[PDB]
Amino acid sequence: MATSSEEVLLIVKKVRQKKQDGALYLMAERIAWAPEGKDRFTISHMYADIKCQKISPEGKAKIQLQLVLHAGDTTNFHFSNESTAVKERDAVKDLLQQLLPKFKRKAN
Amino acid sequence: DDLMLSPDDIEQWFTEDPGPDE
Repeated sequence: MATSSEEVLLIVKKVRQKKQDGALYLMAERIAWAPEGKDRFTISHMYADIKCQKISPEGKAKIQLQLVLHAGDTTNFHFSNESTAVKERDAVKDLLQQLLPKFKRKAN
Repeated sequence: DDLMLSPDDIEQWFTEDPGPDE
């Protein structure tokens, strides 16, 4: 954990989080985000810190995927990659919904 | 919000998991 000693499950690109373009990196036990062309992740959340997950449909000028944490905080991920947004939006959702039941289990 | 955060135009989701909290 913390260090780059974990495998990457999914690498999403041109993912804008908080109006800034970066990349969405899915990890074995957590989800992280880092701006485009960067090596230092700015956001990191373990699948056990995620309470709920929502998914913003197509139709907007921005496609999104958000994680509602038990703390009340919410991390909405905007897939601004015209070429893989929709496709990666599902890929992340899929991995998340599949990983969540493995980490999410503590009556909270 | 205070600035131009995500809720600038966002809360039209399908909340994949809005029930279980186990």
